[PDB]
Amino acid sequence: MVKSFYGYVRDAWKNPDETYVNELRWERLQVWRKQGSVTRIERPTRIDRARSLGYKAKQGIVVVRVNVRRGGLGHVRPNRGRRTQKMGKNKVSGGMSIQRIAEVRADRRYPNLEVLNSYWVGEDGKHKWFEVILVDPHHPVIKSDKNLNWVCDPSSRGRATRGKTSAGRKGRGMATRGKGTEKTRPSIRAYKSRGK
Amino acid sequence: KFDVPEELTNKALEALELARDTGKIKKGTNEATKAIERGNAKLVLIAEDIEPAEIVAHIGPLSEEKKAPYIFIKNQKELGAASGLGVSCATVAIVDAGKAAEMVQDIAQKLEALK
RNA sequence: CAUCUCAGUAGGAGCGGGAAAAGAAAUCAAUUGAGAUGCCGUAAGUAACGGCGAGUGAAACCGGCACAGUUCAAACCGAA
RNA sequence: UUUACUGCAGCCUGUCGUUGGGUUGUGGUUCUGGAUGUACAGUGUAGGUAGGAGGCAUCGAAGCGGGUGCGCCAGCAUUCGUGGAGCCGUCCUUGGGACACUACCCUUCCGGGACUACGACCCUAACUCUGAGAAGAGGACCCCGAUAGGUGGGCAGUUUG
Ligand SMILES: [Mg+2]
Ligand SMILES: [Mg+2]
Ligand SMILES: [Mg+2]
Ligand SMILES: [Mg+2]
Ligand SMILES: [Mg+2]
Ligand SMILES: [Mg+2]
Repeated sequence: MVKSFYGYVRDAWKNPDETYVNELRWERLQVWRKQGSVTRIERPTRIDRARSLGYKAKQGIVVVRVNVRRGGLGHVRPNRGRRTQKMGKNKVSGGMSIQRIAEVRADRRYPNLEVLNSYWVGEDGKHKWFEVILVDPHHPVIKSDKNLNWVCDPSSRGRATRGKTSAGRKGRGMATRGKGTEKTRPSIRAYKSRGK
Repeated sequence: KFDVPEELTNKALEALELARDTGKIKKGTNEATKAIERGNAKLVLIAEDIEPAEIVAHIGPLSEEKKAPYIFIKNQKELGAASGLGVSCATVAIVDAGKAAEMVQDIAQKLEALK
């Protein structure tokens, strides 16, 4: 075979606990725990994942690592009347996935940019880590790029907040076609949120 | 592996410069990986200051599987410079030794011994 | 009356344009076919769910409106 | 309001994840040196069921020492030695099985080496607390996410014809 080195990065991250990525994980999680909520990094940790998701080594493209807590929707017990079906909240996880939470926090930290995509990069018993790719639609390098200048359109602003990323569309039930997508496409809101 | 003495690494850099003058070099991790896989890599130079380490983690075992001599340069700035490049370079491969074939084979023998 | 219903309604938070979302099948079919998405009609109060109670409740096929297709990641080249 | 019905928080506890490294104690994982297998008597230990008979040997076959596998201080294995002929059975030692040196996987044999689930101990290196820090104290516990059971008028949905 003649495989690119991106293929080797992909293979190393396929079963990370069985490769050298486990030791890198042990050393990296200390640094990542020391960091805050939204950290900018020079290069993606997993270059192949970022490149397949649309990352390019050019000006106006920013990669950030976001830290999100684990578990479901941390919910308060109601203090007024409920019918025993709406009283219980401990087992109620949300409908917003952890990856989309990370994407939206990254978007909040960078008001002038747009979230492109994100990928999983680690987790421990208390946190998950995602690296979020963001694009600067007002940078001339991005404006010239004909594979990215769609992000300069008026409908591309607030992508992550309106569920238009890959994770958002997965969360909206539009990751597939056909049966099961009766109440999901073209939108969750279009069917009175009965899908999902 | 013992730390390769500075004279051997400097000879590797000199061979890289010489092959840049005359022979053919594959600068960059994708090109160096392709050259190793195709069996054209006479000598593989690998930088040691790579973040993340996934970029050049496969070069060592791959070159040991394909029987390609390899050496670790201290960092990627002068590795990119030795390949006549304005950027850093995480790895270069000499696919045509040119005027450094004798010194490339000397480096290969020295690496084989020091292993 | 507790599942159910009221109803994903009321209300809340965020984003956001003249529209938005969806959108070019890892689809729907059935013995052999069609060929992105949206919207309308119909299927149909049917299938399905349900103290199988009260109630809730599709889609495809089919007829229309309008029609539109493509761009990356990688292989090969290596700053072109 | 409560030992009404039905739930939900809080709390208790198991399991999984976070979560690593060593030491032993528990099961077989996996297999080398022996096929170690034997009512009755044996020239002889079914050399696993067997081409129901047919190979080796002074260039090796024994009656002996605590008898190296084993065992009824017999006898197969040639071994530290010295003694100077073990057969195969159509005279089957009238068979629980009756027997040729012919790739033994199989109730043994304890180097059980190697991964493994439970438990006990230790280590620090994650992680936690203190400190501005050097560091100190804990430590794979606790916290935390998830799941399983309990307790639960703390709460809250009703019912109480
Ligand atoms: Mg914040
Ligand atoms: Mg649009
Ligand atoms: Mg789309
Ligand atoms: Mg409904
Ligand atoms: Mg009460
Ligand atoms: Mg009521």
